[PDB]
Amino acid sequence: SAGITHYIDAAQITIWAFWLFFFGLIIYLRREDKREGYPLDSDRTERSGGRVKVVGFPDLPDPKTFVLPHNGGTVVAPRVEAPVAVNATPFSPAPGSPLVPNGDPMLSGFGPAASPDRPKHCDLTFEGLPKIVPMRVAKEFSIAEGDPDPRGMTVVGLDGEVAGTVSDVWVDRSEPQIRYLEVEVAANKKKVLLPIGFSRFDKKARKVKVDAIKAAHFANVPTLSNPDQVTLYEEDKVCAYYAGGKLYATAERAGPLL
Amino acid sequence: SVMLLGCEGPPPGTEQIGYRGVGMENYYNKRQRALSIQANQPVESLPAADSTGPKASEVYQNVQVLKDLSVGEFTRTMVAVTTWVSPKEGCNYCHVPGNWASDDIYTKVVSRRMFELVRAANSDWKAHVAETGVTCYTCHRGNPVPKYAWVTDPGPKYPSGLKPTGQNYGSKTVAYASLPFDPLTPFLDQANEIRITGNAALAGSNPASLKQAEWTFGLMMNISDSLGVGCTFCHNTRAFNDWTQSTPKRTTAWYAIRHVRDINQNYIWPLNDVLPASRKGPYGDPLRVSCMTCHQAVNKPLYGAQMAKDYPGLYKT
Amino acid sequence: TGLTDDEAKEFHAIFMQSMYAWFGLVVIAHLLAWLYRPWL
Amino acid sequence: AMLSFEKKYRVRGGTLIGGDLFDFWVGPFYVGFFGVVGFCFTLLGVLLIVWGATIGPTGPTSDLQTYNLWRISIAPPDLSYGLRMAPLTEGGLWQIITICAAGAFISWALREVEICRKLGIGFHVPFAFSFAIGAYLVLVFVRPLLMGAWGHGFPYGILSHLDWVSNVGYQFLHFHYNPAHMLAISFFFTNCLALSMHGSLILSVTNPQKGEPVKTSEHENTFFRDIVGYSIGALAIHRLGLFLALSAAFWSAVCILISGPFWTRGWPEWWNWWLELPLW
Amino acid sequence: PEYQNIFTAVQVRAPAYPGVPLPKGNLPRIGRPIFSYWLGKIGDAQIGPIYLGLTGTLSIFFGLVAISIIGFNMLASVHWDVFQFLKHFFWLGLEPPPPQYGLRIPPLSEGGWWLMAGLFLTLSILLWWVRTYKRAEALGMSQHLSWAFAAAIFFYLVLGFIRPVMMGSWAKAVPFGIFPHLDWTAAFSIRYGNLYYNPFHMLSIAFLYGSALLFAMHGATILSVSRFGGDREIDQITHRGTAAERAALFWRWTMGFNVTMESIHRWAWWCAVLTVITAGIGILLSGTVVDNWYLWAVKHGMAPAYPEVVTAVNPYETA
Amino acid sequence: FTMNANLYKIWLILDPRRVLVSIVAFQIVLGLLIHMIVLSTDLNWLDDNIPVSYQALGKK
Amino acid sequence: FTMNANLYKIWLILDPRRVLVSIVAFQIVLGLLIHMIVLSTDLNWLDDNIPVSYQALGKK
Amino acid sequence: FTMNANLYKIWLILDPRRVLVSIVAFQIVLGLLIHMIVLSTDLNWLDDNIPVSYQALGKK
Ligand code: BCL
Ligand code: BCL
Ligand code: BCL
Ligand code: BCL
Ligand SMILES: CC[C@H]1c2cc3[nH]c4c(c3C)C(=O)[C@H](C(=O)OC)c4c3nc(cc4[nH]c(cc(n2)[C@@H]1C)c(C(C)=O)c4C)[C@@H](C)[C@@H]3CCC(=O)OC/C=C(\C)CCC[C@H](C)CCC[C@H](C)CCCC(C)C
Ligand SMILES: CC(C)=CCC/C(C)=C/CC/C(C)=C/CC/C(C)=C/CC/C(C)=C/CC/C(C)=C/CC/C(C)=C/CC/C(C)=C/CC1=C(C)C(=O)c2ccccc2C1=O
Ligand SMILES: COC(C)(C)C/C=C/C(C)=C/C=C/C(C)=C/C=C/C(C)=C/C=C\C=C(C)\C=C\C=C(C)\C=C\C=C(C)\C=C\CC(C)(C)OC
Ligand code: HEM
Ligand code: HEM
Ligand code: HEM
Ligand code: HEM
Ligand SMILES: [Ca+2]
Ligand SMILES: [Ca+2]
Ligand SMILES: [Fe+3]
Repeated sequence: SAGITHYIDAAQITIWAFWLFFFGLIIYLRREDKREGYPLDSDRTERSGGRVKVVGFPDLPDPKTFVLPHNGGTVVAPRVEAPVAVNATPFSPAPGSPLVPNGDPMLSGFGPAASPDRPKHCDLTFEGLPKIVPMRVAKEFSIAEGDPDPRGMTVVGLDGEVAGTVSDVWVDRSEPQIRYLEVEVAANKKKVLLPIGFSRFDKKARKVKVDAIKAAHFANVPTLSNPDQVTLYEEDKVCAYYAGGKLYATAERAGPLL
Repeated sequence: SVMLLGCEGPPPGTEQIGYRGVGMENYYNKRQRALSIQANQPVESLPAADSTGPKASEVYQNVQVLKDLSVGEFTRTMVAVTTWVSPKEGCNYCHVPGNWASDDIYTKVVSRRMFELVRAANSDWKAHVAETGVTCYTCHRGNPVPKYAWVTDPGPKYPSGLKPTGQNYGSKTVAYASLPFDPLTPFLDQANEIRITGNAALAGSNPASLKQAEWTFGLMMNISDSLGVGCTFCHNTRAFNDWTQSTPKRTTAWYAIRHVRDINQNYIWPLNDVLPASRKGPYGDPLRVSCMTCHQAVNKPLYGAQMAKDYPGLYKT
Repeated sequence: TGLTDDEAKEFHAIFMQSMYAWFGLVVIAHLLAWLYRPWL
Repeated sequence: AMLSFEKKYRVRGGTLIGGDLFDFWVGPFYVGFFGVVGFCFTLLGVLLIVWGATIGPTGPTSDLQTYNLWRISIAPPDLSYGLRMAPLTEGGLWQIITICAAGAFISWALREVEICRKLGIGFHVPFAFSFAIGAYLVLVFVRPLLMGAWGHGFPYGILSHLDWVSNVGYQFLHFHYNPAHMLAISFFFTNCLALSMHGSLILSVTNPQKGEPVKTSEHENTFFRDIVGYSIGALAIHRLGLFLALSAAFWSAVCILISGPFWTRGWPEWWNWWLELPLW
Repeated sequence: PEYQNIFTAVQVRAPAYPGVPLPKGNLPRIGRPIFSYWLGKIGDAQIGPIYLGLTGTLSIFFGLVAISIIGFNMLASVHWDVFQFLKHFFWLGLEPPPPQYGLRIPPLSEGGWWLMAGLFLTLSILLWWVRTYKRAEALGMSQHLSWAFAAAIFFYLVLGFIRPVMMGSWAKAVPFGIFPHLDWTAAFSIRYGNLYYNPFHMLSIAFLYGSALLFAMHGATILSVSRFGGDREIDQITHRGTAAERAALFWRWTMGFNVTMESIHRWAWWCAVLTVITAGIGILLSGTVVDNWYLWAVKHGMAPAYPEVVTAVNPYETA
Repeated sequence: FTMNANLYKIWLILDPRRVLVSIVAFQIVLGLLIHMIVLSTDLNWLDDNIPVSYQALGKK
Repeated sequence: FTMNANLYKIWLILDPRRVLVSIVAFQIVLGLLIHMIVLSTDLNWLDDNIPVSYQALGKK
Repeated sequence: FTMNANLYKIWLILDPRRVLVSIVAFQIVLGLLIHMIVLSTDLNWLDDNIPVSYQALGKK
């Protein structure tokens, strides 16, 4: 790696042989690292790097072609995606600064609650049935011999107050497991789905603790179109709503601690 | 299998061997070091003698080495020896009830050699033993047969032909490793080249074998646990063979590696002819000497205990 | 299991004759070696 | 400059300390309290590391002082001072610089914390990163402390900190026999065995043979069920991995810690407890 | 069961999934799937069925010979005394043929069994590689796994095929032993001047480390985003989602840049597969091309310089 | 099988299939295990005395 | 023939697929574990005694 | 092929394709093995003895 060389040998004739392949592979990768996102949006802080450049060190790659399975469309990577929308205003005219959520941040659909418009279709299994469905349809699925049953437990909330009770849980045909919980909100008496990721258990009191949002927030949760299957579009917009709680369910959360 | 969590406690000893932050550091257990010293103590030297009167060869008829000395000194060197070798069986050990000069009991014969043996060490091999020296105690420590003596280890059991594989057994010889575990014979007893570290940048110069180095590693292990230290002591691991860097001790030990040979090749091996069965190994070879024999897990036998100095008969005349 | 008494006894029979097929072919095996190289 | 889907995520809040003040984005990075902190350590240390290359073992005019990235080295002070600050020249730099390492590593984690706090994501990453930092807190704090000398640390030299690994290693003879060390190693290997396996499968299902559709989790399971029988599971691997990774470091931390403070003899020998068992 | 997506709180079970339909010529899966509540509390509970065709059966039988041979000799040295066998297990091991045989076929005693059990373990892997190749195309899958497994195999053979044979001595080969093989790598290094200065050996570590690093990030990230369905990478690779939609922003804001849900897995691959790549090489060079990587480094001004507070003489030149 | 008469009861809780197969294994291993263990130190007809001569005599 | 009386009922709880398969394996490995260990033992036949060393004769 | 009569019934319970592959493979190893275990001991025919040393008339 020295600037000047006075020594030559086979050992070193192969080392550089690697770095070249390396410097090349790292680029190969970078190219791929841009099949989702780029180009960038603004110029808040002029692309930083040993060598600036227009759009990174490596020019964007060629659109790959993804043939979804039967009864499916087609995806291209990368792809020219139409600009999204921001339901928030700039906390400051200075670039980089954050964007304050308008109205109730719990549903402003921004940041934590913000979710992209995923395909308004539904994921399926190998054969063609909706991958993720409620046990009210999964005639084969049963609770593991021994493990306590969730169906019937009362879903508590952040503040502690009860928000509703589980009426059913959504299992996954493709990958045997519990992914959602058909929760029955008390307030709106509606039926919203609850994601495992946020679903906590207290087998002692037959509950499904949730620190995401308050019991009251469970009310206006992104409803589902068909109660016999969850759409990818909504599915992602579902558990995203809970995320908001992770940062909006309480002014204290977003507020500093020190 | 399982993971260690603390068989020894903090804070362990520390000894900075190399430049600041070179890795070369010695870490020793505090308590253990204590007990070692305590239980590993010498024996107060006997009262000085008149050193006058007649000479040994003068009155005593059958004396071949301690002649130079006088009577009181010689009578003294006779006492010391008995307390250091067979303080259990008295003088009758290397003699005959009455025949203070007979050479019927083998214990005497060897004692003669052993005498020259010691002397030599203190007189001609001073680069190793320094101005300190060794006495019959250093090896015998009060026992007719030195506890830490060795022999050509037979190895593992006989599968009826494919038994030669003598590297699969944790022998206390090599600090409980899985090496040949018998480097003492091929090295400490023989003279097999210990060096294998190529001295040239590229290949084609050193034909050393990979197994060979395993062997050296063997010996080194054993040596390491003999003096009871860590390779850092003698070297800087990134320069196992660069002496220009490695440590003064490294050389000091060098000589010993031969001082030991000497002790086996010109003293301990010849006496086998007279030594009995219980003193001979399975391969017919006699109990020889090793770094472990004297050092016995201490870089400096008896922690620099200077015994020989007070004994003039224990030096070449 | 997976069968009744009928199919069961039939198997056992043929299955035996096949086992004595071994013991005999192996015992005769041992013996042939026993004569050649005596162990013990 | 933001990604096609960045703007809708740059929300305000979720800060631990003095967030509103530094609550903003500089390019593709985030600052906040901890943001500025780390930086205050970066240059304050990165430059000192350079000052070391500048100065050298003895002096800037010496023949030792070099700039070869390989030969560059910043060794700690002697074991004499123990828990005392040695002259900036004779070990001082290392000591100070190291204090900047913790200020960079820890803060970097803390920074990640609230960063996740904004995305409402899980605090897995940081908690995971903790171990790495923890392992560091052992090779410079924990161990040295129970050894009574900040000089027990490792030199900050691209190749220099390898010798420190060779000596301390052989300091216990054949360092390959360390229980915790072995165990840990296994993990590092398992982990790599996991990546080579995970990453591979994904690319093998989303980019199948020519004229083939994107496989589903239906295949993934069968695939490893036909080569070895069982399939851990989708997120399962993402769990397993995370485990191995951390476990690899954890057991390692133990590996070096036990070496010295909890054991001075030679590791190869430690295994004797198994031998001296009244069963053989 | 602490839920940070660590342990599946509540499990459910469905009829044993007998894998997906395979092509013509591929034998039907075998083995009645099993269920484990505990195991399943970690990930998947169902077990099997497993495939086993020609290559498979030919493999499971092949390598199973080597293992036996090895474990055999091991229990042989202990004089078939299991007591001392389970005692010295770690130490026990099948040693390679003595240098007094070069590459020639030694007697079962002096190194024979090793070689035999070796070829049976060499092909056992080579064969197993095909076994995997047959499980990929049979499912229309690619060969990313074979490519990797290949790379690993590469370094595997470097320890016997390409290097030892290139040296002309079966002595330079790792032995069949838990502990003794640790000594092999222990000796090898000593024999070749300290692998710390061996270039490739370093590059390979960067991977043994990088590897651990990435998965620590990925494995984690996916979990942290497991809420927004971040585990279902497949449908994420096809049509990007919210999981991967924040999952990157994190890294981006943290380290500046980032990659895609798919992309990363590609890095991981090359960060792991390249591990052994720099492995077989670093060893393929040692013994043959270079003999002392220490002097080799300083030869190119690599080896750092340290003051001389300690130094030893040299009785050789002196005497 | 004298007092074993009452033991009849054991079958309802000690599953037949399992008990038989499993047990059949325990011996398989043990049988070898023992032969191996005795074959180790006690006496080794295979490599101890006669009629073995061809081994030693035949070799040299 | 004695025991063969009621031993037929065995297949009524133990599947034949089981025995047949395991049996082959055991008898296979087991067998190989004999010429093997015994081979390594004194009564070796390949290179122990006779054929008397011809290698030595023919080779040179 | 006499006993072949009663032996025919085996095909009705075990999948023929299995016993074939299991064996076509089982012999594969056994063969590669024997020449090996033998060539490594009794007579290393290839280069241990006869014929005319490739070393003597060779190397020189
Ligand atoms: C003679 C030498 C000995 C030996 C002596 C030692 C010694 C001595 C030690 C080890 C340690 C380790 N050895 Mg060992 N080891 C030997 C042979 C081996 C072999 C082998 C195949 O032969 C292997 C696989 C290992 C494996 C290992 C690891 C398990 C362990 C390192 C653990 C770790 O994860 O730290 C994880 C990481 C860290 C501590 C660093 C923290 C990372 C920080 C927070 C991030 C840095 C960011 C940076 C500033 C930014 C860079 C970006 C730039 C700006 C561009 N050793 C030989 C036998 N080994 C060490 C150990 O046990 O550690 C616990 C140790 O102290
Ligand atoms: C774990 C046990 C030992 C140890 C044992 C080893 C061994 C053994 C080896 C290394 C190797 C490396 N070690 Mg180390 N190392 C230790 C602790 C550290 C620490 C630390 C903060 O504690 C750091 C920053 C490093 C850094 C490094 C890298 C220079 C090098 C590449 C490793 C790698 O690819 O990881 C995977 C990760 C990445 C590729 C990404 C980020 C790492 C980057 C490339 C390294 C930047 C370091 C930089 C020079 C520090 C100054 C930054 C200034 C801003 C300029 N080590 C501890 C003390 N280390 C290898 C080497 O080749 O050394 C020469 C090697 O073989
Ligand atoms: C060491 C001194 C002697 C010696 C002393 C002994 C002694 C003493 C004994 C043996 C015994 C045995 N010895 Mg011996 N043996 C020697 C040298 C040898 C050598 C040799 C190469 O030198 C060999 C190959 C053997 C080989 C053998 C085995 C045949 C036998 C172990 C049977 C078993 O494990 O059943 C394991 C069991 C089972 C699988 C199942 C249980 C059996 C039931 C009752 C039947 C099965 C029922 C089933 C449910 C129905 C379905 C049928 C099928 C399973 C489908 N010996 C030397 C010379 N040997 C043992 C023996 O012969 O027992 C009769 C014994 O006690
Ligand atoms: C030890 C000193 C002697 C010696 C003594 C013996 C003795 C003693 C015996 C052998 C036996 C054997 N020896 Mg010998 N042998 C020596 C030297 C050799 C050498 C050599 C190169 O030097 C070789 C290659 C062999 C080779 C062999 C094997 C042919 C045979 C092992 C059979 C077996 O275990 O099947 C394993 C078993 C099975 C697969 C299953 C059981 C068989 C049943 C009956 C058939 C299966 C039925 C099935 C359900 C129907 C479907 C059919 C097909 C499977 C599709 N021997 C030396 C000279 N050898 C054994 C033997 O042949 O017994 C007959 C034996 O007892
Ligand atoms: C069990 C934990 C595993 C792990 C996980 C892990 N690492 C992580 C993370 C996680 C989860 C991050 O989130 C973070 C990251 O990459 O975030 C984007 C990171 C990271 N892991 C890194 C490195 C790293 N991890 C390692 C290991 C591991 N990382 C484990 C396998 C290793 C090694 C030795 O194997 C290295 C080298 C970094 C790339 C990055 C953290 C970067 C960071 O926070 O840097 C902060 C500080 C600076 C940029 C400035 C430093 C200047 C100081 C003033 C001086 C300090 C001197 C220094 C000590 C000298 C080093 C000299 C050496 C060359 C000898
Ligand atoms: C001698 C000489 C002439 C010198 C010239 C010197 C010159 C010109 C200098 C000027 C240039 C300068 C100053 C450059 C400075 C550049 C700097 C400081 C950069 C700092 C950033 C930094 C420290 C980055 C560290 C990055 C490292 C080491 C990462 C290690 C892990 C790794 C392989 C990451 C690459 C792949 C990525 C991005 C993984 C992260 C990642 C993971 C882990 C997911 O799981 C995941 C899941 C879903 C979507 C995305 C992701 C995702 O991106
Ligand atoms: C008795 O045993 C029973 C029945 C109870 C079963 C139990 C078995 C047990 C317990 C087995 C345990 C085995 C263990 C612990 C094995 C451990 C092995 C280890 C640690 C191995 C480590 C490293 C091994 C390496 C690197 C091996 C490399 C091998 C190579 C490269 C082989 C190459 C072979 C070649 C090239 C062959 C070429 C063919 C010829 C020679 C003909 O070409 C000229
Ligand atoms: C206190 C008890 C002992 C007494 C009184 C004693 C006395 C003597 C005397 C007087 C001599 C010289 C006499 C002669 O040869 O003419 C002598 C010689 C000798 N003694 Fe002792 N002795 C004692 C114990 C021992 C012991 C324990 C050993 C053995 C290790 C020993 C070994 C010898 C030897 C080897 C010689 C001959 C020395 C030579 O060759 O120069 N003695 N002893
Ligand atoms: C000058 C003082 C010494 C005397 C008088 C002496 C005396 C003896 C005697 C009498 C024996 C035979 C013991 C027996 O088996 O009955 C013996 C054996 C032996 N000595 Fe010494 N010895 C002395 C110094 C040493 C030293 C310094 C070493 C160490 C290297 C040593 C190593 C041995 C060994 C290895 C044996 C063989 C073991 C044995 O005989 O049981 N001796 N010594
Ligand atoms: C367990 C750690 C140790 C290891 C791995 C080790 C390794 C080695 C190696 C590989 C050599 C051969 C160098 C060459 O090719 O020239 C060697 C030589 C040597 N070592 Fe060590 N050593 C260790 C500990 C020690 C200790 C503690 C001492 C000091 C008492 C020591 C003293 C020597 C001497 C004197 C030589 C030169 C021998 C000769 O004349 O050939 N070593 N060591
Ligand atoms: C081949 C194995 C041996 C090795 C490697 C070895 C090595 C060493 C070393 C390195 C020292 C210096 C320790 C220090 O500086 O603190 C030393 C000192 C010493 N050794 Fe050995 N030695 C060996 C065998 C022996 C034997 C068999 C004896 C017994 C007669 C012995 C007696 C001594 C004595 C008396 C000292 C102290 C000298 C002093 O204070 O400087 N050594 N040995
Ligand atoms: Ca070995
Ligand atoms: Ca016999
Ligand atoms: Fe993944």
